[PDB]
Amino acid sequence: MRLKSEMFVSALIRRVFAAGGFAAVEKKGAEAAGAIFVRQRLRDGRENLYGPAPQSFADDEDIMRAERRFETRLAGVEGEEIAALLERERRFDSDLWVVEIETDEIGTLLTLVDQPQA
Repeated sequence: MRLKSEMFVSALIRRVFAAGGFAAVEKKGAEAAGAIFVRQRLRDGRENLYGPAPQSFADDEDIMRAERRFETRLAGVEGEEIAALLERERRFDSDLWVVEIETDEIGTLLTLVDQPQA
């Protein structure tokens, strides 16, 4: 669905609970035009990071006129690595959100340009 940043984070949480996993909005930024950085928590002991992909936004139309897909920032890393990048991204643009999702799988509950199609 083509929706806002605030509406995406809330909907993402319902996707992970539909897969049996968990989610919660940690950081809050801009509701409409904001960035979204989600950390997947593998019960294996590892964590991932996701962010807004390079969308083909025709003079920033596709930000709120098209479904901007996500990408994988980090994968098979730890929580220090996650917060270390969230540190870099907040510095330049604190309008990012952070959602902790605790799940095994990602593709069903968040689609990525980095990760392959189902």
